[PDB]
Amino acid sequence: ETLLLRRKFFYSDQNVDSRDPVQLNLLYVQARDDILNGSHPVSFDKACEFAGYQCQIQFGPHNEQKHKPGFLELKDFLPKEYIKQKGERKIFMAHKNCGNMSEIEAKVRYVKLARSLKTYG
Repeated sequence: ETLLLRRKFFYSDQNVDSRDPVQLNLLYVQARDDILNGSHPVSFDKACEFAGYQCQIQFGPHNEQKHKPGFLELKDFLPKEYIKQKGERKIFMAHKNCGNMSEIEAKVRYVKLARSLKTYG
């Protein structure tokens, strides 16, 4: 009848790059641009994260009264598809999750994240 079998359970991001922040920054930037470009229809929630993190990685979680979800440039941060929706209150939410994560630790996940949306199949 049939003699086949499918199975694939493994996920080990790049470590030879993770270490190097340069290659991580190059990816982080591209990842962001990719979003701004509007080529990868990432989940609103996801894209939200990136933004929230961007601000974080941008300045840092070492703020609250100054760092506002408005001051941000969702227009120069999120793609039109989002601009229209104007998901601000959403951004903040992400930050809440981030909390006070390292600027690098955030950048790392960022690349991975952007590397999570684009799946192969």
